[PDB]
Amino acid sequence: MPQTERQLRVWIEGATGRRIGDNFMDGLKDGVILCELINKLQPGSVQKVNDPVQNWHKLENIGNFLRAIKHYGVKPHDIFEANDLFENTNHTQVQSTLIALASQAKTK
Repeated sequence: MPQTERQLRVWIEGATGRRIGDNFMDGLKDGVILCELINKLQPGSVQKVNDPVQNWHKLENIGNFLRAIKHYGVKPHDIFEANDLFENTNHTQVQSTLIALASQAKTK
């Protein structure tokens, strides 16, 4: 295993720039850095990323990011669902997703 969650931060945070200035899990809920991150690996994944000012905006960024990664290569079983992250129900599932995404990015 690459790590668990510590590496997840330094990894993606570096890609975009934002150092998740808040909760690690909650920060992902709004969906911004992750969406910006995938665009790096998979072209045009979430280019039209909406600012998480409102509420439905987050749902959009999360949906595009997950749908893109699920098909991109990462298995759904190893991917948090839009509702899980948004509702913040699944915590381990959220981090586990990034772990799998790492293997894909590395191969590419």
